[PDB]
Amino acid sequence: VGLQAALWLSADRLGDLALLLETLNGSQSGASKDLLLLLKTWSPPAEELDAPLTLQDAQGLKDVLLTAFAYRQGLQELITGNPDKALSSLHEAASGLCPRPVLVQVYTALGSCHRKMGNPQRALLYLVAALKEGSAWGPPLLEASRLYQQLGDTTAELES
Amino acid sequence: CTVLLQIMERESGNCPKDRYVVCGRVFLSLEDLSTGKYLLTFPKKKPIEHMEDLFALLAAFHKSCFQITSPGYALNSMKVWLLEHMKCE
Repeated sequence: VGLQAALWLSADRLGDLALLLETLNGSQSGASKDLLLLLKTWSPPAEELDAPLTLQDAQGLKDVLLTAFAYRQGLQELITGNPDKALSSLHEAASGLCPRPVLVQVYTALGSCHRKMGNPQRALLYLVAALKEGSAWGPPLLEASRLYQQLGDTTAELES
Repeated sequence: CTVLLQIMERESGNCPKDRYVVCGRVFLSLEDLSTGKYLLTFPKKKPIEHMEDLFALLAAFHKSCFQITSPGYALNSMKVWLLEHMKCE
């Protein structure tokens, strides 16, 4: 199911994904059209006792699902212009498995959220954090250039 | 037994202030312990509600401190290991 849902999340079939996981849990959870509630509600059934080996296991997949889905929900809501729904899902990225390149991108994403809300000093927090933890400091310096443009700090913008 | 708390300052190299105090006296017997009353006997005394009994287990036990660094992840799995795998109150 984990693997099926990984295919449908790479190929943008989020309605059928929901339907599958609704069927998996009690279908009483039918109105819960949020995925990021169903994916948490979805319980892998065993500790995976002495069976054949595996390169991965139900939880080790579910924990990648929650973070990838929440990250994607966040970026869609940002570009679509709801940087009020974004912050919930972009903190749900960091509260669970988050390889550090996933966290750098979550932080640039929150810099964007706050700049669009009109809180440039909070955006600066998350972009400094992304600079520190990242070996990839393109997307933060770009967010900074856009921030100094928004304020007027043109010398700082051109330096960024 | 009687109980003697001794205190020595470290900053003053005169050894000036070697105060003490007698903090009291413990009576103990077999007629006490035969009626429980001071023991910790596990699982019956699960619900920990006299904090002396917590402080006794944080005394008696072999303590060991570990640093955990996850250097290419974030580390949140702990609370789950604690609450779900280890089934912590």
